[PDB]
Amino acid sequence: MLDAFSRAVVQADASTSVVADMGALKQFIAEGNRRLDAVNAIASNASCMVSDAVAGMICENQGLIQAGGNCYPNRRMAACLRDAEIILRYVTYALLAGDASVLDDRCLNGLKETYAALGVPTTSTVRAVQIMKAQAAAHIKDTPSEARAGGKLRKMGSPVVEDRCASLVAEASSYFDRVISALS
Amino acid sequence: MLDAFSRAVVQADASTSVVADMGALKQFIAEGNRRLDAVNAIASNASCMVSDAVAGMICENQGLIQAGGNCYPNRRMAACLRDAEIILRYVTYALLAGDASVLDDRCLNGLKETYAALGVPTTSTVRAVQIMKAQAAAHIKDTPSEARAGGKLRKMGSPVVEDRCASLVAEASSYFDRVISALS
Amino acid sequence: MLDAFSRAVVQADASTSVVADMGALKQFIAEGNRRLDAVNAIASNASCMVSDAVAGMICENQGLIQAGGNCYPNRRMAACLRDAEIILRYVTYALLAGDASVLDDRCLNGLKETYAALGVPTTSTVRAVQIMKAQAAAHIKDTPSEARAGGKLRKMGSPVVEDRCASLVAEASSYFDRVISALS
Amino acid sequence: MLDAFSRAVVQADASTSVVADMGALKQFIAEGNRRLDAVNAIASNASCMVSDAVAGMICENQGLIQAGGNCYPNRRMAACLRDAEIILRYVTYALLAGDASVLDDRCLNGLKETYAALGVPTTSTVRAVQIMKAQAAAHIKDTPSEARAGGKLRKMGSPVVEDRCASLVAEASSYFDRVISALS
Amino acid sequence: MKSVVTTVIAAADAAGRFPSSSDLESVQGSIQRSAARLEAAEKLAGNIDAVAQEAYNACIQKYPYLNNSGEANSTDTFKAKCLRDVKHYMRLIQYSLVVGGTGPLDEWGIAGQREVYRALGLPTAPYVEALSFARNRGCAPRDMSAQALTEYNALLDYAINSLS
Amino acid sequence: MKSVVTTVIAAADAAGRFPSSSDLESVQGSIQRSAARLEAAEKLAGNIDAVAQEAYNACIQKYPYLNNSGEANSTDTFKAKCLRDVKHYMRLIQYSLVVGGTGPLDEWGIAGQREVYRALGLPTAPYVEALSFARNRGCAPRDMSAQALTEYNALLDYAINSLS
Amino acid sequence: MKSVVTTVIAAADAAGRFPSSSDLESVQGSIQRSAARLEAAEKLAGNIDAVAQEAYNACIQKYPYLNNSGEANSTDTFKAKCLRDVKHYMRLIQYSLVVGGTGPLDEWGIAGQREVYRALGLPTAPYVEALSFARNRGCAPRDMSAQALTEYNALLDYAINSLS
Amino acid sequence: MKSVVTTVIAAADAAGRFPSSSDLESVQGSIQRSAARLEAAEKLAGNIDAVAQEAYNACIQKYPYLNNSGEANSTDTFKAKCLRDVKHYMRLIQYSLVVGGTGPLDEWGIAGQREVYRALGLPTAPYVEALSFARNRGCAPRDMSAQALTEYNALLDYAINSLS
Ligand SMILES: *C(=C)C1=C(C)[C@@H](Cc2[nH]c(/C=C3N=C(/C=C4\NC(=O)[C@H](C)[C@H]4[C@@H](*)C)C(C)=C\3CCC(=O)O)c(CCC(=O)O)c2C)NC1=O
Ligand SMILES: *C(=C)C1=C(C)[C@@H](Cc2[nH]c(/C=C3N=C(/C=C4\NC(=O)[C@H](C)[C@H]4[C@@H](*)C)C(C)=C\3CCC(=O)O)c(CCC(=O)O)c2C)NC1=O
Ligand SMILES: *C(=C)C1=C(C)[C@@H](Cc2[nH]c(/C=C3N=C(/C=C4\NC(=O)[C@H](C)[C@H]4[C@@H](*)C)C(C)=C\3CCC(=O)O)c(CCC(=O)O)c2C)NC1=O
Ligand SMILES: *C(=C)C1=C(C)[C@@H](Cc2[nH]c(/C=C3N=C(/C=C4\NC(=O)[C@H](C)[C@H]4[C@@H](*)C)C(C)=C\3CCC(=O)O)c(CCC(=O)O)c2C)NC1=O
Ligand SMILES: *[C@@H](C)[C@H]1/C(=C/C2=NC(=C\c3[nH]c(C[C@H]4NC(=O)C(C=C)=C4C)c(C)c3CCC(=O)O)/C(CCC(=O)O)=C2C)NC(=O)[C@@H]1C
Ligand SMILES: *[C@@H](C)[C@H]1/C(=C/C2=NC(=C\c3[nH]c(C[C@H]4NC(=O)C(C=C)=C4C)c(C)c3CCC(=O)O)/C(CCC(=O)O)=C2C)NC(=O)[C@@H]1C
Ligand SMILES: *[C@@H](C)[C@H]1/C(=C/C2=NC(=C\c3[nH]c(C[C@H]4NC(=O)C(C=C)=C4C)c(C)c3CCC(=O)O)/C(CCC(=O)O)=C2C)NC(=O)[C@@H]1C
Ligand SMILES: *[C@H](C)[C@H]1/C(=C/C2=NC(=C\c3[nH]c(C[C@H]4NC(=O)C(C=C)=C4C)c(C)c3CCC(=O)O)/C(CCC(=O)O)=C2C)NC(=O)[C@@H]1C
Ligand SMILES: *[C@H](C)[C@H]1/C(=C/C2=NC(=C\c3[nH]c(C[C@H]4NC(=O)C(C=C)=C4C)c(C)c3CCC(=O)O)/C(CCC(=O)O)=C2C)NC(=O)[C@@H]1C
Ligand SMILES: *[C@H](C)[C@H]1/C(=C/C2=NC(=C\c3[nH]c(C[C@H]4NC(=O)C(C=C)=C4C)c(C)c3CCC(=O)O)/C(CCC(=O)O)=C2C)NC(=O)[C@@H]1C
Ligand SMILES: *[C@H](C)[C@H]1/C(=C/C2=NC(=C\c3[nH]c(C[C@H]4NC(=O)C(C=C)=C4C)c(C)c3CCC(=O)O)/C(CCC(=O)O)=C2C)NC(=O)[C@@H]1C
Ligand SMILES: *[C@H](C)[C@H]1/C(=C/C2=NC(=C\c3[nH]c(C[C@H]4NC(=O)C(C=C)=C4C)c(C)c3CCC(=O)O)/C(CCC(=O)O)=C2C)NC(=O)[C@@H]1C
Ligand SMILES: *[C@H](C)[C@H]1/C(=C/C2=NC(=C\c3[nH]c(C[C@H]4NC(=O)C(C=C)=C4C)c(C)c3CCC(=O)O)/C(CCC(=O)O)=C2C)NC(=O)[C@@H]1C
Ligand SMILES: *[C@H](C)[C@H]1/C(=C/C2=NC(=C\c3[nH]c(C[C@H]4NC(=O)C(C=C)=C4C)c(C)c3CCC(=O)O)/C(CCC(=O)O)=C2C)NC(=O)[C@@H]1C
Repeated sequence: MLDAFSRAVVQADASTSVVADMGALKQFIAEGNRRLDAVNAIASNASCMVSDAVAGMICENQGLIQAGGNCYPNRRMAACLRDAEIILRYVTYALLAGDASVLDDRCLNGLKETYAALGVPTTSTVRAVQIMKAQAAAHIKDTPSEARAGGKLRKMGSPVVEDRCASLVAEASSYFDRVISALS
Repeated sequence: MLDAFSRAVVQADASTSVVADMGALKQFIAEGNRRLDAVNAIASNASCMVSDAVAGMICENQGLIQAGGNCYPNRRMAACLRDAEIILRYVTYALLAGDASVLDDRCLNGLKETYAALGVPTTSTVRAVQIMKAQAAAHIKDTPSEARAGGKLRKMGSPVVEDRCASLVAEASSYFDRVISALS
Repeated sequence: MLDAFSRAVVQADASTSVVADMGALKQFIAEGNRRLDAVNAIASNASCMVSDAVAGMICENQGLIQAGGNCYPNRRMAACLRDAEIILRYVTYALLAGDASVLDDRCLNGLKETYAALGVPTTSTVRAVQIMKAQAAAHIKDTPSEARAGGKLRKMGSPVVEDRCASLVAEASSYFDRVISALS
Repeated sequence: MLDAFSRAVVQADASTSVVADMGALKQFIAEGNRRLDAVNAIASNASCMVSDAVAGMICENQGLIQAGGNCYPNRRMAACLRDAEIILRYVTYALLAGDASVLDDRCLNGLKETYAALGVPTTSTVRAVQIMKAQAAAHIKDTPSEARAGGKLRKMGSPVVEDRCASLVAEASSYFDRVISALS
Repeated sequence: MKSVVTTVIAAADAAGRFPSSSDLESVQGSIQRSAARLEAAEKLAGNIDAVAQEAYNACIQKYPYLNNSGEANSTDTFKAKCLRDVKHYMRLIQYSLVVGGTGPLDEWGIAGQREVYRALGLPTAPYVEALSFARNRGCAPRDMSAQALTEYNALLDYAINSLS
Repeated sequence: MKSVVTTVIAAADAAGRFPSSSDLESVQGSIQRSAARLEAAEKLAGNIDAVAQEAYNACIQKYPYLNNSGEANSTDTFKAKCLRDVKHYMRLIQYSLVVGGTGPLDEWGIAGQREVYRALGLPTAPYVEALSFARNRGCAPRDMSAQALTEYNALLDYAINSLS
Repeated sequence: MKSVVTTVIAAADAAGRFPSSSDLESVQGSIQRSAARLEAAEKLAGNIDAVAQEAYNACIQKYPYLNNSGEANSTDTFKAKCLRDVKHYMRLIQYSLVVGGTGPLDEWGIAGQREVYRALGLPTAPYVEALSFARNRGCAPRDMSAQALTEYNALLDYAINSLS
Repeated sequence: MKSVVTTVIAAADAAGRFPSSSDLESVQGSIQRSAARLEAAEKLAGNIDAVAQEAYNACIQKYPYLNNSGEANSTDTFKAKCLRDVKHYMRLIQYSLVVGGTGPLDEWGIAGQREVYRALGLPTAPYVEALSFARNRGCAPRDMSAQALTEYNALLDYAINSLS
């Protein structure tokens, strides 16, 4: 896999040149602590996220839990909860590395085809991914609602800035989007 | 794999319904001893069946045992003998189960492709399976001819009824037909 | 592995002679339904037996859940529960078969030395097995006390005879005693 | 494996107590940067050390490179150089972790046996290890002599203190001593 | 799916064997025992709603805290799904009675069940209590024959044990 | 040693399972069927010498060439071991009736038989002929009940197939 | 046991590598971060009984049914043990702060826990509740520094997720 | 490609873990240490031709025989390729400083090098001398901070050792 830095290294090597543009990387560094918070925010809330999202996917489409539904019977429900967790896990890897390659390589590569063979519904998988995308954004900004969380609400307590890390939220979202783009 | 009963269960679960009609199931039970005799009849004469069926495939097509023929030389003849037996074995499993799934999943799945890559002549294969089918039927009815058997004739000594297990003869034959069907 | 019948055959084959006494094998068959009830009695109550036996082993020896104790920390407690269940399971195999060999070959052989290498305490292991021996006897006789079971009481509903399957109880106990002999 | 800190936790767990004295641990942190230089000093000069140590073993015992000698022929010599580097590599792991367990568990365990079986001489190995012990100390203190290094002299250029990391020198030397001990 | 015949066929297949003595014998067992389990199977098929309703009722009566705010039997939806779940287990038992093996229960009920209930925060005690109720409820010859009840009960204990 | 019960036990153990519904049903199969096969085993135990003798006789009368110098029935020792061999198979068949599985015949007779007979230059047709005679010889109810004879014949045909 | 340094050493060993750049850098992280987690660890060590007491108190308050006869907080022995369990988790957390990796919590707390609670019929929700209370409880700078609290809360969330 | 973060990520994936405490700590080390090795990276980028030139000069000065008929520095092509080679290693070291792990140098410099130089009769000593000269050459604070020089030098020794 690559990280944000070895990515720049690969791009430079393509013309056998030294790395001279050391501004984006310096920037990456200066927001290093925020990145760590962003990752910590998702990982710490990963179980609540996964179950909320798959449950959210189901509550919007009861088809999934009826006869012939792809979350019926128990083992399929378990399998789906498992997959949701796997995708979230790789996305968080991508965010920690600040590069999508680990996600493309070890998770998304051949995923659509696998789901096609199994008859795992594309629409529904994408939805679950969309719900986690919205979850991750909220936790990174540290603005989750009590409305969506209830008694399981969690506050990260990171040093607040005005844009509440808008850049990292965009990055994280762009990884979930790679998932969605892959599954469709 | 499935059996006659879990096949019914699979069909009920498709509408998440309890299994209500046990009519075919009750009949399967009542003819249980018959089924055991019919499986005994085939298993007990398997070797004579396999050899007679492969030899008859051959005597009706001498090309198989000339240069370029798929039962030449010795190791190809051996391989064919083995295939005929493997096939018969999975047919007996199906007959004992009262369902073709084990035959389907473990023997017929991809058999066609396997034969096409090796150059195994479908036409001849079909003939060997046809002969086994005729043999099986006669042994289930316990009416093999001395004509086809000579000094190797066997009688099972099962309790005779009018139709001589007509329903089980048709079922057994349907598994042989599926073999032939799987080839295209 | 052997069963009660193949046990007779092995003994006969040691002098290359036919199995001549069957009356004792006839009696085995005579109590065949009984044996199936005895096994159902242990299998159907296995979880309650293991947790209760391991709990009793502990409540009689608190050292096991204190610092340095062999049921501390969690993974050690989990291992022990696992071992009690594994031992109980091979014991029911032996009772189903009417022969100790499966217990001897797959479970007890090497076990004493396995425990010595781990420092799994003999005295506590024996006691756990002792309790499961007492449980098993009561469930086979279908006379477990409310005192030991509380709200978890289970009654099997099998046809009662005067001796309440005394020879199967004695036989079951003999397998538990084999375990205790092997390990101490 | 364990490190300095999880070793402290293992000791606290023996009495199921919290870790209260962090004085030894705070110190380990306080000398953190030293530890890294010490490791850097060994790893950076590893190749010079290994060849110099094996060569030293041999120049002091010519029998190793004569007929029937354990550094004869080329593949024995190669094997020896390999073993010297393996040993150093695990010592460097232990110095990095502040704990000998990685060394004991992955390197030294069964080493005496292996050598005994192969006829690798204990005495010569010890002396090779003794030389590596001498080298690492000098490199940790950053006082290698031009007398022993010639053109290959390396200076690490770390901040100098009066004792030149004497406690790290002692610790590294204790790791080398463990090696020798396992062979004795 | 595990039954008498698929077990012996799988064993035979693994050793490359035709069905033989012990396989026909095993199947003879299915034949003999079918009357009892099919009896229980039919009784259950005709009355599963009532059977599941009272088992469900017993687990809520046992754990009224499930009715509290935020808890697993607190809303109308939650309530329907819990009763539904109790009926799922009983229907899989019905299937297992027909098959004469734990197959249907294993694959469509037990497999993955602990992961689902852990993820959704569903407590397993109420499942155990509904099934224990059902297990303790029957008596013969009232509800079915003694041998039918033995089959019915054995599969309930099997489901209970899988959760314990 | 393959029987009804060891087959289901081995399958349960491979899956780490307690005995369950399909395992008990299988053993019920053994209860049901044992009368027939124990009847055959008892008849064989009492008459094995006479049964072996004639099967032996039949194979030699079929292939007189075996009596020629150098051939496998030409000496007293050869004659004695050929009869003994036939009795071996019949004894193993007696063991398999008792066990209710092909175990005894598989392990003690069939395993290695082709290597042995090949090595010692023993033709297999006379083995098959002795067993085929024995398989065609019985009739019910003269020798035993129809189902006892079915069990007897199935193991003879099992042996025959293993040599064919 | 998993820590910063044991993780890079294991990766190094797997590729037969001496410690190199990225390995030393990783340990520099452990150096930079130790003040935070050791502050939390020190605070936790000094007040573990009060911290676990109020977590225990909070989970019993969430589930008063635990107090009813035959439930898991119903007796003096059960009560003491439930408090003890919370304190075990808090101590493993103190360990994991000292180590700077989840090692002690993984191996001595999480490993096997679901088997144990399932086998003894111990509901997991009270565990999650005690830990959640603990997770929400701290505030900086009152209790400790903001980075120390961050370290403390991550280990609590880690343990919570293991039961969820 | 090996860095601090790809190493902890690969280990986490091998165990199916989310990033945890020790993974975040590790990356904070990369945060801490970046200033030193990026300073080195920037200095090396600005001055790579000069650095490579004088290391190249030194190695030819050590081994003038390289200039003899048919030797590896004897023609204009060969001279140009030798300098290029020295430069290659320095650029790969610039990459490794940027990455904070030996990745770039491992994969594009070291892997295959011994095969290549063996095949083409290229002596390795001049490589080692070019890199050793450059290793002994820098001093702080003239060229860069002492900690930046430490990073620079560490990667030179790593390259050296890979040839030794
Ligand atoms: C079905 C009845 C149904 C649902 C289930 C639910 C699914 C859902 N959830 C969200 C949004 C979020 N969920 C979050 C999760 C959590 N918040 C926490 O604090 C804890 C740790 C965790 C577990 C509960 C978060 C943080 C969000 C972000 C939004 C917010 O905080 O308000 C959505 C919205 C997704 C979208 O944007 O499309 C949905 C659909 N909703 C249901 O209807
Ligand atoms: C080549 C010259 C040639 C053949 C070889 C032979 C092949 C063949 N065989 C049949 C039919 C049967 N063979 C049977 C086998 C046996 N019966 C026994 O009693 C013993 C145990 C066993 C081995 C000898 C049986 C039972 C039959 C069924 C017919 C019957 O019983 O009369 C066929 C006919 C297949 C068909 O109908 O399509 C053929 C072609 N025939 C050859 O020409
Ligand atoms: C610690 C304080 C402690 C215990 C825990 C307990 C352990 C223990 N249990 C028994 C005896 C039995 N336990 C049984 C188990 C069950 N009965 C049921 O109906 C359900 C299915 C199952 C789980 C609860 C049974 C059947 C018995 C047999 C005795 C009886 O009267 O039923 C003992 C006694 C064992 C012996 O005699 O050595 C012990 C020690 N006791 C504790 O002190
Ligand atoms: C055979 C004739 C023979 C030898 C070969 C040599 C072996 C030897 N070497 C030492 C001590 C050291 N060697 C060192 C190695 C190096 N220093 C460097 O700067 C480079 C990187 C590296 C390779 C050359 C070092 C640092 C030492 C420490 C001592 C010192 O610095 O002076 C010994 C002495 C071992 C001891 O002290 O017991 C020996 C024997 N000597 C030979 O006789
Ligand atoms: C078609 C297959 C046959 C045929 C079969 C019939 N068999 C009948 C009864 C029967 N068969 C057996 C043997 C079987 N049961 C076993 O358990 C085992 C091995 C474990 C085997 C091989 C038994 C025991 C019985 C019952 C005997 C009894 O009455 O006690 C039968 C009559 C019953 C029915 O009508 O179904 C038939 C017809 N008969 C035929 O005509 C063809 C040749
Ligand atoms: C000691 C174990 C018990 C006890 C047992 C008895 N059971 C008796 C009969 C019986 N049990 C069964 C069920 C069994 N057969 C099966 O095929 C299967 C599963 C596939 C099982 C579990 C049957 C079918 C029968 C026969 C019908 C009947 O008797 O009702 C029995 C009576 C026969 C005998 O004396 O051996 C006894 C005594 N009885 C006891 O007292 C303790 C509690
Ligand atoms: C004994 C081993 C040595 C020695 C070592 C000292 N090093 C000191 C400080 C220091 N070293 C480094 C480099 C180190 N830290 C890292 O993070 C990495 C790699 C990622 C490495 C290789 C740093 C950054 C520092 C701190 C800054 C500074 O002090 O300049 C040091 C002074 C601190 C202390 O006393 O512990 C010492 C003594 N010094 C010696 O005398 C022998 C030769
Ligand atoms: C959940 C939101 C979905 C859903 C998912 C299902 N997936 C099923 C099986 C399955 N999933 C994967 C992909 C997963 N494994 C990996 O290793 C990685 C990445 C590294 C991923 C994403 C595989 C390979 C498989 C097959 C093997 C297996 O069972 O794990 C599955 C079971 C299908 C079946 O067998 O019927 C389900 C239900 N299903 C849904 O309804 C929603 C949309
Ligand atoms: C005989 C009636 C045919 C015939 C058959 C040949 N088959 C040859 C190879 C072969 N067959 C199979 C399928 C078989 N193996 C299985 O595992 C199963 C089901 C579980 C089946 C049905 C395989 C996989 C192979 C390849 C491996 C092997 O050699 O055994 C074969 C040899 C071809 C060659 O190597 O040239 C022959 C001759 N040939 C005939 O002429 C008649 C029609
Ligand atoms: C419970 C009553 C005991 C107790 C048990 C423990 N056993 C531990 C490890 C262990 N146990 C076995 C034997 C088990 N594995 C098998 O495959 C079979 C039979 C087929 C049996 C009976 C093995 C081989 C092992 C070690 C490998 C493994 O864990 O799988 C154990 C953990 C020991 C440790 O790691 O320190 C415990 C605590 N301990 C008790 O206190 C009571 C007496
Ligand atoms: C034996 C005399 C028992 C006993 C039995 C009673 N059961 C009563 C009602 C009842 N039981 C069930 C469960 C039953 N129905 C089924 O369809 C199946 C399985 C397929 C089972 C196990 C139901 C659904 C009902 C309500 C409808 C009905 O009456 O059948 C009952 C009436 C009073 C009551 O409801 O409790 C009795 C007396 N009661 C006993 O005290 C002994 C131990
Ligand atoms: C049915 C009427 C048959 C038939 C039967 C005959 N068998 C005769 C003699 C005979 N058979 C056996 C084998 C038998 N004895 C056993 O102990 C067992 C199995 C354990 C078997 C299968 C023997 C050893 C003997 C000689 C001693 C005896 O008489 O029992 C027989 C007498 C005339 C003869 O020997 O051929 C008859 C008539 N014969 C038939 O034609 C129908 C088809
Ligand atoms: C920040 C203003 C919060 C807030 C904080 C309060 N905490 C109060 C008491 C309290 N907190 C703890 C947990 C703390 N002690 C520890 O040792 C550790 C970790 C090692 C932690 C996180 C304890 C044990 C106690 C009781 C003893 C004590 O006060 O020190 C507290 C007093 C009132 C109360 O008990 O609730 C406050 C106000 N409260 C808030 O509203 C914001 C969010
Ligand atoms: C410290 C006082 C040393 C010392 C240093 C000198 N270096 C001199 C020239 C020089 N050095 C380099 C390598 C340097 N430039 C880089 O860009 C990098 C890494 C990226 C390094 C290590 C170059 C290319 C040059 C030539 C251009 C220049 O002047 O910088 C130097 C001038 C005299 C000379 O050329 O030798 C000094 C004094 N000299 C010492 O005596 C102590 C040990």
